[PDB]
Amino acid sequence: SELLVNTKSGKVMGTRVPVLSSHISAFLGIPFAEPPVGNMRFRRPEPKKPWSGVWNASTYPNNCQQYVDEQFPGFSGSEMWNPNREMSEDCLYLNIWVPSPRPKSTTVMVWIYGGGFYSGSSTLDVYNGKYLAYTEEVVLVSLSYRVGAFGFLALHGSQEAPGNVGLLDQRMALQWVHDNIQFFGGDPKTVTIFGESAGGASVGMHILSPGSRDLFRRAILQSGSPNCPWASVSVAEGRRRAVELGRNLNCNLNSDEELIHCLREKKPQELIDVEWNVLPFDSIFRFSFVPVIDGEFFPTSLESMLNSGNFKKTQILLGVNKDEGSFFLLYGAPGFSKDSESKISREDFMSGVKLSVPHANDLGLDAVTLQYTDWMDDNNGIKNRDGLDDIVGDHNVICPLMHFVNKYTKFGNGTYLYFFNHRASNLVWPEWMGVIHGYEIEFVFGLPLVKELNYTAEEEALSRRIMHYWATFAKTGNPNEPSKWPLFTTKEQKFIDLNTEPMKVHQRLRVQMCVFWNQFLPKLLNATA
Amino acid sequence: SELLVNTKSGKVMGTRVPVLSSHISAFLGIPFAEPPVGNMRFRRPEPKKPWSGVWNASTYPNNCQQYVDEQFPGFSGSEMWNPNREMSEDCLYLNIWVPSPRPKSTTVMVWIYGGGFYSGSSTLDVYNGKYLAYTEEVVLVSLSYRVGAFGFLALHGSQEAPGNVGLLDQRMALQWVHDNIQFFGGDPKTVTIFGESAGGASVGMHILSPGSRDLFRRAILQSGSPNCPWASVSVAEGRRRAVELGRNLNCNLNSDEELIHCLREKKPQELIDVEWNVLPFDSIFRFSFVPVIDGEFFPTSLESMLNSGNFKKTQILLGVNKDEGSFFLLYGAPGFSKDSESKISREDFMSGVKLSVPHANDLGLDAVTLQYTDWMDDNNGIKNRDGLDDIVGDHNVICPLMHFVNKYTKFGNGTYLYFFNHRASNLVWPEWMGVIHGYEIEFVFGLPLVKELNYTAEEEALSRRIMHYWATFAKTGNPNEPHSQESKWPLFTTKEQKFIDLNTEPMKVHQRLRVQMCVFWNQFLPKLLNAT
Ligand SMILES: *[C@@H]1O[C@H](CO)[C@@H](O)[C@H](O)[C@H]1NC(C)=O
Ligand SMILES: *[C@@H]1O[C@H](CO)[C@@H](O)[C@H](O)[C@H]1NC(C)=O
Ligand SMILES: *[C@@H]1O[C@H](CO)[C@@H](O)[C@H](O)[C@H]1NC(C)=O
Ligand SMILES: *[C@@H]1O[C@H](CO)[C@@H](O)[C@H](O)[C@H]1NC(C)=O
Ligand SMILES: [Cl-]
Ligand SMILES: [Cl-]
Repeated sequence: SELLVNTKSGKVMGTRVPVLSSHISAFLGIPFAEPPVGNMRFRRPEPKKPWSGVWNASTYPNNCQQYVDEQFPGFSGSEMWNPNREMSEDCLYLNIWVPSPRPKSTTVMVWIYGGGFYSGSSTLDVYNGKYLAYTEEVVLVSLSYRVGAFGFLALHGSQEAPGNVGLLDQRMALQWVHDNIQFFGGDPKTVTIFGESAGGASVGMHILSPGSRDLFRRAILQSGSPNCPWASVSVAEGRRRAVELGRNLNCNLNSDEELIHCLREKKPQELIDVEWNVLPFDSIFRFSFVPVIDGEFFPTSLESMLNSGNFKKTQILLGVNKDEGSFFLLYGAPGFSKDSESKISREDFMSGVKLSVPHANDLGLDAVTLQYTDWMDDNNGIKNRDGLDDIVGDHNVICPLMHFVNKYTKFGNGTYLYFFNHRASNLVWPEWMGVIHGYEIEFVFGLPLVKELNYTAEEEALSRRIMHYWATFAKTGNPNEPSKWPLFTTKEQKFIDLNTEPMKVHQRLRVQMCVFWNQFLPKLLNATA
Repeated sequence: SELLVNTKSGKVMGTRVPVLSSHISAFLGIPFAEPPVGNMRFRRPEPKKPWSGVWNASTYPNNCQQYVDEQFPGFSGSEMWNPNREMSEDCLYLNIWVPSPRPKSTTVMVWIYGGGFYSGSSTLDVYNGKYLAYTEEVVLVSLSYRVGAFGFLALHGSQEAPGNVGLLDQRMALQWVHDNIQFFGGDPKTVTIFGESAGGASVGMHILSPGSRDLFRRAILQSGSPNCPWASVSVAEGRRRAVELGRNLNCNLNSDEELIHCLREKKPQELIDVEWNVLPFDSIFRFSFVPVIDGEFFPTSLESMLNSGNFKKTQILLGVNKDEGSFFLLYGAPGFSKDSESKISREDFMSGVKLSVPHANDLGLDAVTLQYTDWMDDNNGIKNRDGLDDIVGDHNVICPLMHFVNKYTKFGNGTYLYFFNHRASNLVWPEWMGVIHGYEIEFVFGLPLVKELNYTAEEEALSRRIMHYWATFAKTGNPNEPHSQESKWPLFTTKEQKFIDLNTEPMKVHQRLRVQMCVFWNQFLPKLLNAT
């Protein structure tokens, strides 16, 4: 049968599903690992033992145990990112959408959800892969991985909680694709991994890791890069946060073994309840348990790997959204609200930059402040608001990504950069938030093609060209089918705008601010902090 | 006789001179101190001992011994600033222009020339005071003071070379005015001191120094203020440069006494030929012998006095020119030429910032560079030229002055700020230089009123309103003539921070003169360099 597939670990039965007055095959909740429960908590994933009989793959799997956002109850803007299935530690599964009829060795795209490494689910409505797999004729896979302490508690030296297991979960799903995608009509040789934010940073990390390099052909990074300030920690910081987590739960701290044993006895929700208490500063856009630079998954520091060219050489397509920081200001900075224009006073501004650049000393805060304040109108609440918004986005997403793109292009085989700046006409968030972090996703997945979602015809057109750019790039390493999307080069540094208007080519995306964040501030902090 | 005046030191005989179809009385080269020669070189000035007979005051006196610029031989643009009279150490004289018929108790304005404290002369053509004295009916006085090592060699502790003697020369000229100006029809109670650049810094220093405060009513500072990075040095730096001077002349450096004695036996030109070698680093807009914070002429640090309000509280009128730094880039930075557009390559821009900010460490240099570079277009030679121009002007003149104006206004009794940005039609310098340092002076002195000079009619009008603002301010403490139809120059207040543009176009009021850059220069950079 078309829905009955035999994989190297057993048989699986999919389901024919509707998609734009038609149908395609979908295999939901396929296990690619053994359930990480009990003694398995905090440990590297183990290949899923082969089962007999037919695995029912007609419904979405559980979502991993995670912090759940309750800020705005009932609000669709925030609720659309929360788990839409039961949460469980038994969550390592993948989903696959296959064109119907089943293609012959077609391009494979593997989605990696974001969520700051503390959240995310593969089953969200916006991650439904039926529109993209169908419209672009590609086999679309969405994997999952452990988040929060469950996937990143790091006690370097130990083998019970080595850290980065969430990345290893991802790597194993990729290994599973490499080994089984051919039975679904996919070409294990032409696999493209792509993800947004933590997903984008994850993609970048696999590009840098020797152990992941041969598990994919090309990469797409959306609003995230491996070198982001919030994307990783040192082994030492990882350890203190782990110890602090144990302290918060009255754990025995005499040894890694005792701490770990103690933590394995706690119910998932107990860990999660205190997760945020281990952060070293009052801050925004900073998450507790993230990847650690251990010398194993990552040979050396991320920077040295970028400089020496020690990473996978291939084609990459990446970009950022216009207003990456608004979401985090709304949730953690004083003066911001979802129901007002959020004019920011001078005082709140100062509090805001402190929260945005937690690691900075006073001279560093003055530099940031000076770089983003218009002293001919320092009491303009709109400028103060937009100024803060730029600080968070530049420092956390845009500039770290530009640093990555420039380093990568020295050795890469092709870079395509984009700047997504279209504010969806049906957004439920306030205007001041602008082009929000993560909202380019619905366009990549083709949600504007379903009429009941009330998108405009130009938005549906944009989505189609984005999907086509993404899929064409995945198939050939070039988003253009022989308005050309310029190749980003060390010399020209061209990039395109991604919106409803005709394609425009620009150069040096926010170069002034990125010189500040990538070269000046770091130098100032190393010489005075 | 209108030309025969008897002063507290003896009789003086002036001369009648032509001025715009009329006539005015002038007393040139009136001595106000004893000749600072021989054993008196480096010493505080001493009152001119009384003379008998009539002192012929019909010609300009000698100019003090100073470095002479020979960069462009024959070029009027630079030569107009060089000594136009023989140089001598015997140079403490003043000049006076008195309206005819002689006023009864009229306003007095005392000019203090600039020249980085290493040059200047009260006898230049641009300082001819007959036009302003005649046009605004004021008694105009131009004084002089020792410059270079002669006026600022400083060996703290010593009484032979105390330092700041050039500032003391100025004070003595002021004391002379206070005691004798009434004999020329001037009011000792209503004297206004004004000077440009080093002269501007001097004016602000007399406002700061307790011993100078009672010698004048108010002040005008043009393109210069006391807190400028080049206007003063610490006792230590002063001593180091004095010793380094002797070293350059193979002097006995065992004691200030011998060092001084050695230096006193050298010919003037000998000291001048080595003057520049004592500077700490390669730089632009830095001069060897300038005032020193001695705890005497200046009770404490300039910054502390400004914060405490420890200074003369009165009315001040001050301002700057749009392109203060071009002159100095031309003379000492690579890539600049008076015969080309002077487009600067990124390489020379970098060299330029180091020269311009000599005391800054690498981190400081990077902050300056980032602050004045448009990274979307870093090879645009024009943007680099203008960026460097702005750096020099902002660091050395504009921002130090804004710092001063804001501090002073917290305690002052009225502040008026201007931004001079008119490029003279007959300027011999290249256009890239814009509104050059010191070229607002010719407007202040009414040169545009003399037709053979070929200024435009609009420039004559600008000069007349500038002279009127200046004189009306000196007379009343307000540049504006009460209830008049003409636009009004608003008071600069700590809150609104208003100022006006001074050019041939109708007045425009603005706020926060270059706040962005001055926040960087006055607050951020100092903290960055102080860090470590
Ligand atoms: C798979 O499980 C779902 C229940 O979640 C059920 O409705 C469906 O019939 C099952 N498929 C088969 C044939 O077992
Ligand atoms: C990619 O590699 C091929 C093969 O060496 C080379 O010819 C091509 O120029 C490269 N493309 C880029 C943009 O680096
Ligand atoms: C004063 O000096 C001038 C300049 O030489 C001369 O013309 C004039 O006759 C002199 N007056 C007397 C009384 O000597
Ligand atoms: C100057 O001082 C007088 C009284 O001494 C005061 O009335 C006046 O308001 C002051 N002027 C300004 C502008 O500060
Ligand atoms: Cl549908
Ligand atoms: Cl004349």
